Amino acid sequence: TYQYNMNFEKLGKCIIINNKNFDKVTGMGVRNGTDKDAEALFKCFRSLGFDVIVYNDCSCAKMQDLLKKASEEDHTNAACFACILLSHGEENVIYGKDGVTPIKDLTAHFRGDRCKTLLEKPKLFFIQACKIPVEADFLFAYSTSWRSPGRGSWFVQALCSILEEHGKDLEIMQILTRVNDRVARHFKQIPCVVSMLTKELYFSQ
Amino acid sequence: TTRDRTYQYNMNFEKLGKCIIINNKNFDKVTGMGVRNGTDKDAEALFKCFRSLGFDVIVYNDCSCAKMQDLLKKASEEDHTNAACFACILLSHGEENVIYGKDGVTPIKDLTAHFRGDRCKTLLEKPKLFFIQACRKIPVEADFLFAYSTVPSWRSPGRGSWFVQALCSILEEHGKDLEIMQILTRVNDRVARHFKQIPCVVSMLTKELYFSQ
Ligand SMILES: CC(=O)c1ccccc1Sc1ccccc1C(=O)O
Repeated sequence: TYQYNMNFEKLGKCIIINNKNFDKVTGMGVRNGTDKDAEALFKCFRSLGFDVIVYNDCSCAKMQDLLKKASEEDHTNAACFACILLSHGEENVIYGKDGVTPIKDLTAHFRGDRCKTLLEKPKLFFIQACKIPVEADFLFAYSTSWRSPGRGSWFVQALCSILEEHGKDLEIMQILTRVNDRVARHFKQIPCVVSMLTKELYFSQ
Repeated sequence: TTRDRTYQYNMNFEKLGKCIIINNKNFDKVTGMGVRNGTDKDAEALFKCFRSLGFDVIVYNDCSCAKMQDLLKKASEEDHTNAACFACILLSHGEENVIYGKDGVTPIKDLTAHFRGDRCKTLLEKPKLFFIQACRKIPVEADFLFAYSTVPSWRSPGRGSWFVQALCSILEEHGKDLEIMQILTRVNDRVARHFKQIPCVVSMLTKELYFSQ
């Protein structure tokens, strides 16, 4: 009644887009450490129960396509959908290998009006960057926005540690709030959660 | 499943805190903005909801941009040492990133910046709540929460706002026993299935926020 329904066959798909290397025309540096971030995210979100797939050094057209196809799959037997973006990024925009893609554009494939099979289900985007309305049920968690080369992103280690420890007994906003705290206190900038959720989200039934 | 309750915000203070309501109904003609019929009724419900919670509520009306900037700056300079939190509620016309005074637009970011950690030493580690109905070493930005009436928004000349009616209902039933994100989530659901619009919460809180004990 007050939780998103989790009585589904699978938890859902998790697309991790991992961008380490960038083109000539972009002029942005190798993000040393994401292979430690993405690998940790893979275990976290896998241990949660997501069908995780990692995609490396994506173009904008590829990210767009990758997400468009994802949105076009059938999610009837899924509880939710997760996308994780590791890249560079200016305000309101993310980076492929071959330029810039707006984050609005990636998410738009999943709005209530374009992906009937995810309607009334959580759509979760995690971004770290160096009768029903169409915007309901999205959540964004940004990190801002700094990456360590040997340990990873302050944000990723906290999110992963907390998820391994409390992924099954804490609501999504609790988990994220404790991530906000650990990033501010232990490692100076803070993450940001944007929530259009309409129920509590637990990763268990 | 369900939960009960050093992960919470400290509530052991004399006062819960200030709650500043800005009720902009009437705009200079040169702005081309129209009277916001219904907003008096919103500001009333809000004043009662927040007083009932424990807030020292103050209501300002038909404010200019300089007035809005000044009363916020001065509030940021008061001594909040004995308050658990702070709240501001903006009712006005709005556009992307901006809010309307009676005479113009002013960036929402400039209004909230007065309360950053480096500029308001006495609300440090304390939640700073901003509720915006705009019909279209510590990180300095920590412990802010923004609850906007819509994503980057209607109202009823006779019934009031959607958001406010919902927010205020949920605050009376559950304001003293639900966590702030639990409350705001339920408001989201009600503005969604009670009536073509969805509110939007931006949280940088570092703890859970309960308005009690
Ligand atoms: C970017 C953002 O989320 C934001 C939305 C509205 C108003 C100001 C902002 S910026 C911000 C965010 C958190 C804490 C303090 C501030 C500030 O510096 O006033």
